[PDB]
Amino acid sequence: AERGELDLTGAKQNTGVWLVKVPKYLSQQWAKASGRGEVGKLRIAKTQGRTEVSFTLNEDLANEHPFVLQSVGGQTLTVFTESSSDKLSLEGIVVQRAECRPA
Amino acid sequence: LSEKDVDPVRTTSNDIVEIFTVLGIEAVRKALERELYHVISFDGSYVN
Amino acid sequence: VGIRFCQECNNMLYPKEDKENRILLYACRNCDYQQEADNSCIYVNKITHEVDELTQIIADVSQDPTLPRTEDHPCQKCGHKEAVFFQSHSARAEDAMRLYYVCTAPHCGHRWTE
Amino acid sequence: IWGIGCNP
Amino acid sequence: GPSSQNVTEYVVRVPKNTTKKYNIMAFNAADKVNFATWNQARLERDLSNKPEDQPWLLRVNGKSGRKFKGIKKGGVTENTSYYIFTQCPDGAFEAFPVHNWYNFTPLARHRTLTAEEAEEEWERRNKVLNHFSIMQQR
Amino acid sequence: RDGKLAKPRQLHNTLWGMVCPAETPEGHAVGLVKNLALMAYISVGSQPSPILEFLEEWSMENLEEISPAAIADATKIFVNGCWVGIHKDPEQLMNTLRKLRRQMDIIVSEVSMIRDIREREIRIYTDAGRICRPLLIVEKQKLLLKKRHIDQLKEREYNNYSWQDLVASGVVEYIDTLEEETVMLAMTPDDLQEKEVAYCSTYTHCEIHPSMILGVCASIIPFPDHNQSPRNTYQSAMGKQAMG
Amino acid sequence: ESRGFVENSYLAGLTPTEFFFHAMGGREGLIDTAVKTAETGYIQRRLI
Amino acid sequence: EITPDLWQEACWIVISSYFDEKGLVRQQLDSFDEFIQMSVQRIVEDAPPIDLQAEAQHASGEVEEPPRYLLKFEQIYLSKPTHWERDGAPSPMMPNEARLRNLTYSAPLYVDITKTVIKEGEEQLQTQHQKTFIGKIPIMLRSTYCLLNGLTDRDLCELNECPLDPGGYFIINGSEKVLIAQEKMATNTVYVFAKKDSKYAYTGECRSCLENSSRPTSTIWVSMLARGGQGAKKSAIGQRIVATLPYIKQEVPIIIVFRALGFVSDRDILEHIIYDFEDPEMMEMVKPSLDEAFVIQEQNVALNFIGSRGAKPGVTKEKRIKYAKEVLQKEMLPHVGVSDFCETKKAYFLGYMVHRLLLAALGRRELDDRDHYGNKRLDLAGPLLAFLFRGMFKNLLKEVRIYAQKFIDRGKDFNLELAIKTRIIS
Amino acid sequence: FHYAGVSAKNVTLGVPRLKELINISKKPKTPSLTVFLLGQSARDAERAKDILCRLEHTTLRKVTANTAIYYDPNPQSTVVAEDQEWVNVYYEMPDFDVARISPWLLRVELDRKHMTDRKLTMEQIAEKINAGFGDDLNCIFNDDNAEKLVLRIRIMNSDENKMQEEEEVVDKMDDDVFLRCIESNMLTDMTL
Ligand SMILES: [Zn+2]
Ligand SMILES: [Zn+2]
Repeated sequence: AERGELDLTGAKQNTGVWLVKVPKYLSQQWAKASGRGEVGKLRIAKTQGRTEVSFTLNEDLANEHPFVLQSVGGQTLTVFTESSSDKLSLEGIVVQRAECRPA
Repeated sequence: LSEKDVDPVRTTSNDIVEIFTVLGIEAVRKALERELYHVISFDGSYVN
Repeated sequence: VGIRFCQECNNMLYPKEDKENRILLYACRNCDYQQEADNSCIYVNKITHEVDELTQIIADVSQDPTLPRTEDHPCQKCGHKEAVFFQSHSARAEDAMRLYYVCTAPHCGHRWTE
Repeated sequence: IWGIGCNP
Repeated sequence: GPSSQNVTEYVVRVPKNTTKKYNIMAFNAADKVNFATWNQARLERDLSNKPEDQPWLLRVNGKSGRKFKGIKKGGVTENTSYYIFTQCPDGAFEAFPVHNWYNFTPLARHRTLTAEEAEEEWERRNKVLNHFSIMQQR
Repeated sequence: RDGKLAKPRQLHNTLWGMVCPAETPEGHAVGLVKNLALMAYISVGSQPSPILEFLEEWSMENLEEISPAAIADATKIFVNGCWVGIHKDPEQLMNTLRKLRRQMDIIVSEVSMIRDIREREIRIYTDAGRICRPLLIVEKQKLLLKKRHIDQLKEREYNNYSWQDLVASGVVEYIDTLEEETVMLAMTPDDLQEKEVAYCSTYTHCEIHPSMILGVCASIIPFPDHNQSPRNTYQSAMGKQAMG
Repeated sequence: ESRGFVENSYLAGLTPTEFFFHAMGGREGLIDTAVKTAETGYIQRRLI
Repeated sequence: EITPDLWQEACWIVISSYFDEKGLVRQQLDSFDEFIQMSVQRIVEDAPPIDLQAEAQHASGEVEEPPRYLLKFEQIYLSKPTHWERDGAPSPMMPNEARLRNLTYSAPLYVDITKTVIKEGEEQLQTQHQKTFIGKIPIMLRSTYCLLNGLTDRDLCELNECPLDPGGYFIINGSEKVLIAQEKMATNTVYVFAKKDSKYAYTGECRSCLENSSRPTSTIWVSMLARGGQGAKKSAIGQRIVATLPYIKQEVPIIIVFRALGFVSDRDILEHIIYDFEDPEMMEMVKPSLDEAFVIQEQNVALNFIGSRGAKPGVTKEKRIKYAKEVLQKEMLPHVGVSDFCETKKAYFLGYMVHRLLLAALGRRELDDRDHYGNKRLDLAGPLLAFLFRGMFKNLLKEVRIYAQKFIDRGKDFNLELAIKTRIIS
Repeated sequence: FHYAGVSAKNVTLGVPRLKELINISKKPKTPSLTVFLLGQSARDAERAKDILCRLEHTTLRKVTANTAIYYDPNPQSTVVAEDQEWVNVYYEMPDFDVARISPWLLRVELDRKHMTDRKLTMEQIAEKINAGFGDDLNCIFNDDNAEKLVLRIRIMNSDENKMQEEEEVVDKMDDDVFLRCIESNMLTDMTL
């Protein structure tokens, strides 16, 4: 227990997280309000041997985004946060990577 | 030249320096004349 | 034959004779890791360097408009008529005017030399 | 411009 | 069963501000990083100048464990943004922007040649003798 | 000029269509001073930023995890130098780039994009020095230039149709030497594109006219193909000296 | 045809590729003349 | 919808349209035009802002000791070509009159200069001198900034200029001068050549430049030494790859350079160099160079190795390390990156260079042709005048700095107008 | 160029050859030697070919198809499956194994085409290598009837046992590094 200690509890719990690459128009739409607590809805539909991921833009925000998955076996990624109280922590390990493409 | 079944009399090289070191200054005189004559008369040109 | 790396520092292992058991080893010089040699061969040199260039030929080459193609030689796998042929396209190939063939049509990429 | 034995 | 046709859809939340900034910690696959042995770790700004715009040094399990160096990503994402989705009891995805990207590479806990001795050894480039014995001597 | 090496002076094959073969000074500067061909153009330069942004949008993952992998990721996208990542699909990227060159969104007419199918590299050069020439575009065995374009150009004045509209339509394209290395050309449409004993059935471009390979001074030479080659150089030199 | 053979005569007129290859040959001849002058001049001065 | 056997009309109609829009000299003109606008602004922007303060030793106390003077060159302007008569009244200068009177057809160049002064009282003051005249740039005739531009043939005849005159030349001291395009080797491109008599069997060169913003070229060589040299260990090891990095006196082993970029592990270095680990031939090629650099296993040791061979030695060890690091970040592979974490990109590109050298050595790729005009670029009026203006504007900033430093050490004041020497650029 | 090809041998002619002769350059661009045959070898093509072979430099690299280095712990172990027979034969009455045997084996394989073109003999090559290098390199040669022409080279037996060296028991150049150096020396400097 020290200032430089890293809270590895997220790693111990093996929390899985998803990393997504999204375009600038979507991020700027989100940042416009950024305080309403809502930006859209993520819908995942699974079939017998195929899964598809899509994101629907909020109707207020607009005034379909398919997701393409990428293999994460070639690199191990983890997410760590630097708290404002100087308490570093680990949130989880990245188990899937995705990219958002315009329609 | 000293190899077996190689004619010692007529075996010659184009390198005038080798002809010097091996066969002497007179041999170089003749060999240099031969080489110059060859390069001059390859075109068919004749120099006295 | 190939080069293998250490499992601790990811440096290059080197072959070392085990004097006691007479078994070839690979040891990392920067640490104490050791692994027994399975292949038992170390240094192979092909002076004639005869290498099948079919390993060096890319299937994508079938998409080049600047290459010649014939319908005479069909592919073995799919029996496609178009086949794009080309010479070695390599330096230090000794003397080889042999034609290598690459099958057109998507994703077949079969390569035969006749 | 003629051949290999001639001139260029 | 339901697993062959399950459809899951979750709400997305993006808070305006978070007390803790979010970064990316990426390890090379060949390094074989394992968190089971990570009893303790120390992440701090480097002192190679012997702050916010300097690389990071990680020392896992103190000096006995492996050390890693992480460098921020030079290429800025002027036309890209990265977000992380985390499971929460409310069942809605939360997206947090990636403040920084770090690639951590390890340094072996092996004996390190001193600079003066290294220069002296390089003076004798033609090391006819075995290099492994030379390393053992050091 | 002092160097007597006969390597830098010789007419290289790549000079075709971009430097006059006949027009060179004679003396210490044979083959060292050259003249542009009639249709040759020299790139003025452009910012590579929009091309990089398009590549990022399409794919071209940079800072990947040793993904080349025997170039499993076909092709490595280069820009004016600067390896900027690689793509899994090279042919779709090349076709999309050509379509963009037609629409003139991100690719100006001068932007040069070369894919080396073997060795798997795409170079995408826009560096202000490249010498390029206009070539007609051949799709299948048919030139894209058609009677509509020629009729509109024939009425050029009071029809506000010009060469830039021909470029915008995608009928013609500027190709530099690097792209000339990857392009199948036909000297003439009728003689070559038309179906015969098939030499090539993959022509991608057609020369507007062969005579444009000559320069300004060699272009005045009448029937230059019936003269010995040094005589055309002599006439270039002497036509620079004519009184008028 | 690909490697430079010109089947047309001067009276008939060279085709464009034959024209370029003929230009390559003529350029080589001109370069040879221009390079020759200086080397031969140096040799002549040395001999004299 | 086709045009068969009517082609002889069609080709010459399209050629006519081409030469109607452009003309023959469009290279020169276009180059110059681009140059002016883009290049001048870029150069004025790219030059470092002038930083200046009085010497602390000269004056006692710290109340006003750092009077920081900062000069920034905001924006560029060019007027139409103008002649300033002896009376001083500006007049438009027609090209024909410049030829007749032996004048120079040039246009004045004005830069907005913002002077911000910090007196250490935190009351920084910004004063903007607008349209400050720094020099005169000769104007290429019939370019966009020439007076003859956009004039119909009747108007050209009124000015005693030929409608048929192409333009593309400058009138300097009354004489028409034509910039001749200069051939050069292509920049930011890896070319592998073989030199017969060199100690290297193959050499891969990259004449890297950062958009020609500065440093015309920064060439770096990666060359594989020939195995012709015979020695016991030399025969055992075979050919080794060395790097002729810029600003370094002698050769540096390539693996040491890779470790200086922070990639210490041999596996990572080979990942950058050998993209396919499965191929045995390239691994065997790279092995001896790894043997050569087995001594240095740390980034700091590699940086010290580079610094020791630097052209100017550093007395302090850490001084050498810092010098080597900054030299790598700036001079080596500038086009790839120049700052921050471009080290990974530089490592990838240097591995590409080594990989291309290995492919050439193995015969998998053919050696580049220097005469191939794809490997060549042509410097027109634009790049040449841009290089000239880079040099002269740097000298102008230097002279402004000298005058300013004198007047600041006095502490009296500084005047931008007196510091600028239009003689320099003009 | 444009020299008439009477024979397949290039010759400097014209101004460059005049430069060479006039400058008496130590290094001619194309040093050549015309050799006339004294006896019936001039008339008969086979004897002339024999003279040509005797006069043309031949290195071991020219006749070597491929070279490999195997760590063989025991001669009887025969890590390579093929040599198991002939090694056994040579070790039916082993020679020079009394001191010791090298644990490393250089198994050179020669191309039959080059061997028969130069009319070289396995005994000839083995004698040259063994005699020139000395007792240190021990060579086992295959029969010419065997499909593969194999030369198995091992480092000094007494040097392996180290009784002959005495002095300090310290490896010099290890053994495999020394064997690689030997291989390079044989490839470029054998002068068979
Ligand atoms: Zn290790
Ligand atoms: Zn097929």
